[PDB]
Amino acid sequence: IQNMFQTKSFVDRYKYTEKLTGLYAQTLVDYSGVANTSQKPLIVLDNACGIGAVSSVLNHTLQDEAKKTWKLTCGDLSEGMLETTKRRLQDEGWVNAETKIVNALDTGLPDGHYTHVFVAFGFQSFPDANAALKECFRILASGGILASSTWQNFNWIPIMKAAIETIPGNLPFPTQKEFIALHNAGWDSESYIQSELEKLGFRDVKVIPVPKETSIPIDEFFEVCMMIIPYLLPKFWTEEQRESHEKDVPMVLRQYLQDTYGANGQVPLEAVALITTGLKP
Ligand SMILES: Nc1ncnc2c1ncn2[C@@H]1O[C@H](CSCC[C@H](N)C(=O)O)[C@@H](O)[C@H]1O
Repeated sequence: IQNMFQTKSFVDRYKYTEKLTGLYAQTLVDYSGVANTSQKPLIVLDNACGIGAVSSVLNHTLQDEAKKTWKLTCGDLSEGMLETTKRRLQDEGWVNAETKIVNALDTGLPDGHYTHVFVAFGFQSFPDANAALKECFRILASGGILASSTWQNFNWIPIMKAAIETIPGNLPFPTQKEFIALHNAGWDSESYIQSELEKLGFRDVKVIPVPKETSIPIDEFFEVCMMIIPYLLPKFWTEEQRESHEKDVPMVLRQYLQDTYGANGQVPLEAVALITTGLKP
């Protein structure tokens, strides 16, 4: 049995999906205070780092003096994700950085080691977010900061649903709220997040909704859809529906996007992410 995040097909399209998660990488780094903090040296984990969105921002945002003494660990469960991150580390010239297989549910990392742990769009992807959150608390030093981003709303699932509705068969498709809660519910709620962090002993917890709007060419948006739809069909369609229609999804998506946004058009991306910070005493 495969994990979706470890398949080459998924990793290879993730650069298009990073156009969506990357909307909040600068937000998360800047809201964490890592560029202004009194903690020194910086010991940073990019947890569930993907292809390195947060790590890339950190390397472009932090002072040279701070990078002389910091250590950055880019952690992920997926060997394929880390292979891509490692190429980016080399290409962008990150300093004092390393990739490492890190299971967010059981990191193997030391108690009280990190000044900062970033979890950019990980908690709604982990099998159990609470276990991952407890690990974050364990591995942070006194005074350490957890900074996370999670989805509250976004328009791309509704766009895909509208495309799917142009197929005969009245085919099911998740709502945004269903999609974001497939693994862990609650991470679209400020009050849930605050309560969960506080129950573990985090203090000074802040949860801020941040709206973003941009646009992406239809051909790049198509790749995002193609990365996600195949993992939803076994859950939302019957076997007969898949036999009848799965092969038609690419054409339907192309046609919907061209018809709606233009043959050389741009898809509006609109989202709200919750940007959470908490302090370990
Ligand atoms: N148990 C686990 N431990 C660590 N990473 C995990 C994990 N389960 C899934 N992941 C990783 O979680 C990531 C979610 S996508 C987010 C990637 C990146 N932080 C960004 O902002 O773009 C993927 O890279 C996936 O491989």
